[PDB]
Amino acid sequence: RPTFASVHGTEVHAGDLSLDKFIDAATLAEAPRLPAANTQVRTVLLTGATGFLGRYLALEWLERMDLVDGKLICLVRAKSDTEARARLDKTFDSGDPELLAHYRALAGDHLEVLAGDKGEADLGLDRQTWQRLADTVDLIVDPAALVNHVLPYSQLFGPNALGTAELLRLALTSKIKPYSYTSTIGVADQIPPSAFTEDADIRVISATRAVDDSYANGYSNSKWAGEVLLREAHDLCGLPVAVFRCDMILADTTWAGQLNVPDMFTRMILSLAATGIAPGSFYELAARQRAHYDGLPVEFIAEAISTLGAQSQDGFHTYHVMNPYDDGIGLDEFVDWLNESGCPIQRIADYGDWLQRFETALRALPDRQRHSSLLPLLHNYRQPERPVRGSIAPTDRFRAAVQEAKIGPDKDIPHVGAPIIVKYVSDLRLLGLL
Ligand SMILES: NC(=O)c1ccc[n+]([C@@H]2O[C@H](COP(=O)([O-])OP(=O)(O)OC[C@H]3O[C@@H](n4cnc5c(N)ncnc54)[C@H](OP(=O)(O)O)[C@@H]3O)[C@@H](O)[C@H]2O)c1
Repeated sequence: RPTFASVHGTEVHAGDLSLDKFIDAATLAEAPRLPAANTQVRTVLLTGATGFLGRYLALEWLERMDLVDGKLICLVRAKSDTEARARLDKTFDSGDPELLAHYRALAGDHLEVLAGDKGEADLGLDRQTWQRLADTVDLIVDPAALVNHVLPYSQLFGPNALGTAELLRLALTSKIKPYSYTSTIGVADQIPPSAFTEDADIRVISATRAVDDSYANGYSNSKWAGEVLLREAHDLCGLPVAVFRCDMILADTTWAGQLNVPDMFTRMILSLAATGIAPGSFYELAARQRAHYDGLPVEFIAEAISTLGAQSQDGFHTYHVMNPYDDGIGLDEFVDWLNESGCPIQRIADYGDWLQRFETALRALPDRQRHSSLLPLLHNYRQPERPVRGSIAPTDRFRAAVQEAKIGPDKDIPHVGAPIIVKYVSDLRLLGLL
């Protein structure tokens, strides 16, 4: 198997990630001469459907396949196909009867679940099944990743970089398949701000990257590696690619009991509500300064990835799925909205004093809350954040495409509002965390 050592073995280079380190010579020689998959999509392969974004993508693609009597195939980690299907059923059994009925209605005719693993040869599938996917899949939608902001690139390489290369083997066999990929705004950690754009080739703007133990270094490197591999594949055979670099993915209001419990935003809301104390400001003071939180609700993101993804046109397109507005809606407003919805929060004016008292209050929480709180991430809040008026990244290509496709209720990128924050509270209560 390809490994971090065989490919990269303190700094890594985009040039390290040639497809010949992952895929056999014959597959690569043949890829330029293969036909494209049919542009009328009737079979979709979705990874990560048990994940937070992935389950919303599963709903999108079940709905889209219902219109054309098609099939959604979900790759799910499990010891058997039976267990895999049970895991995905359980994902949609969250205390919302309408969600469960909607999923069950669509899944009966349009869902296949396969046990497998992106990091394994042939995605962990037997040769007959793998060949069937190679022959039939019209689109790959790939949000699956090990999302962990502490592990090194050496440990995330398997699921996130090699995993991309394994899906590319499938995309480059029998017929060339469009590939929709989720990356992260975090790749910008090592890129000059003026060069970090939707138009750029990631190999040009991020040719060399450092490997170290800083926050999310490994994860952001691993997501960069996927983008680089996709660029290599596009050079070889022109496969359509859509890369969606996402900001923080927020919970959304349609379905009850659907939260990304381990993510840092959920941990923050739970921690504020449970301790009842917030800082005067989460941001550097001037007075409290105008600030913007760069997050988008998941139903919007799933719809945009689906509508604007690689099946929708030819070429290689990168989109910054970010919230660009200078709207003054930041973390301090979220505290105010928590307070206004019956989750009382007292402000401690001095940030340092707040942080010390907050740590003490977190340790006093009962186990279930404490384990899902900000306690393990407090190190990241040692200094207040510098406020930004909009996003750190440009969004012109994404915003134009969202407007042109008339996506969502705003026919535009949405703003965050109080109902999003209130949904965190009502879901945390439903899940027994408040
Ligand atoms: N959430 C965010 O704020 C955020 C921000 C920027 C980018 N993103 C990107 O958005 C995508 C989805 O994020 P998420 O928050 O939905 O993550 P998540 O909830 O942790 O879901 C991860 C999914 O990937 C699957 N997976 C992990 N390793 C795998 C492997 N070796 N083989 C097959 N499947 C594997 C997981 O399966 P199990 O259920 O078996 O673990 C799960 O279904 C990721 O690509 C992430 O980098 C997310």
